[PDB]
Amino acid sequence: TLFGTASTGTSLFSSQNNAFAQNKPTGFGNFGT
Amino acid sequence: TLFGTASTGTSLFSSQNNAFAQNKPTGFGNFGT
Amino acid sequence: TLFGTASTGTSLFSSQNNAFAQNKPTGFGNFGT
Amino acid sequence: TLFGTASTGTSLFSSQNNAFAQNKPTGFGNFGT
Amino acid sequence: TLFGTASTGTSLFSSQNNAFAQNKPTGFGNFGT
Amino acid sequence: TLFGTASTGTSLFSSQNNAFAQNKPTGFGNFGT
Amino acid sequence: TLFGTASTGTSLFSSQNNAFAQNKPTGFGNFGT
Amino acid sequence: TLFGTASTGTSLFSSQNNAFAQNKPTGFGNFGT
Amino acid sequence: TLFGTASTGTSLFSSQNNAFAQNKPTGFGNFGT
Amino acid sequence: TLFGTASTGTSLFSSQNNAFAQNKPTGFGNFGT
Amino acid sequence: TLFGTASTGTSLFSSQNNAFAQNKPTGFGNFGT
Repeated sequence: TLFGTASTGTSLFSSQNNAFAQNKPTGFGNFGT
Repeated sequence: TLFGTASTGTSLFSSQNNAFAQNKPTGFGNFGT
Repeated sequence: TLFGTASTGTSLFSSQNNAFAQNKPTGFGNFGT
Repeated sequence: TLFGTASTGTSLFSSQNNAFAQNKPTGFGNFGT
Repeated sequence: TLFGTASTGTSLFSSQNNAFAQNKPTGFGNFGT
Repeated sequence: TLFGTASTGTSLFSSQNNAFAQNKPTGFGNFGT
Repeated sequence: TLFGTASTGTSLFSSQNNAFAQNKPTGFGNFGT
Repeated sequence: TLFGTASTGTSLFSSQNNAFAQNKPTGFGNFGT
Repeated sequence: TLFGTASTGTSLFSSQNNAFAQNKPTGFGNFGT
Repeated sequence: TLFGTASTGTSLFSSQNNAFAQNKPTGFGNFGT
Repeated sequence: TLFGTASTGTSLFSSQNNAFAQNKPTGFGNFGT
């Protein structure tokens, strides 16, 4: 009754977001001007 | 009764978002101007 | 009663989003102006 | 009673979205202006 | 009744955000001008 | 006795190469394996 | 007796190469494996 | 007897190479594995 | 008898290389594994 | 008998290399593993 | 008989290398493992 094990490797500029219960997770937003 | 193990490798500029219960996950949004 | 193991390799600029229960997952959105 | 193992390789600019129960998954949306 | 163990490796400029109950987690926001 | 002003707009994955005297300019070459 | 002003705008992943005298300019080469 | 002014704007992951006399300028080369 | 003024703006992950006399300038080379 | 003034602005992770006489200038090389 | 004035602004993680006579200048090399 669980997620499990989620990994990443050798990744430049990288964001993971881990939860049991996420509401609206996001990838980056706003780079540059 | 679970997700399992989800991995990535050697990926530039990479975002994964892992949950048991996601609502509206997203990839990047807003780069540039 | 599970997903299994979903991986990626050697992928530039890459987002995966993993869940047991996704609602409206998305790929990138908004690059450029 | 499961998905199985779905992988990708050597793919530029690539998004996979993995779930047991997806509602409305999407590929990219909004690049350019 | 848990998440599990989610790790990352050898990742430049990287933010993970881990919770049992996230509301609106985010990746970076605002780089540049 | 000149080229003039050559511009591009809102173009994904784009290379222009500008010169007074080009010899063998090229577009991309080698993507994938 | 000149090139002029060559600009680009809002272009993802973009390389221009500007010279008075180019020999063999190139666009990208080698992405992936 | 000159190039002129060559600019770029709001471009993700971008390389320009400017010279009076270029020999073999290049765009990216080798991303991924 | 000159290049002129070559500028860039609001560009993520960007390399320009400027000279009066370039031999073999290059864009990135080797990201990932 | 000169280059001129070459500038950049608001650029994340950026390398310019300026000379009167360059031999083999380079952009990044080796990120990741 | 000179380069001129080459500047940069508001650039995260940035290396310029300036000379009258460069041999093999380089951008970063070796980040990660």
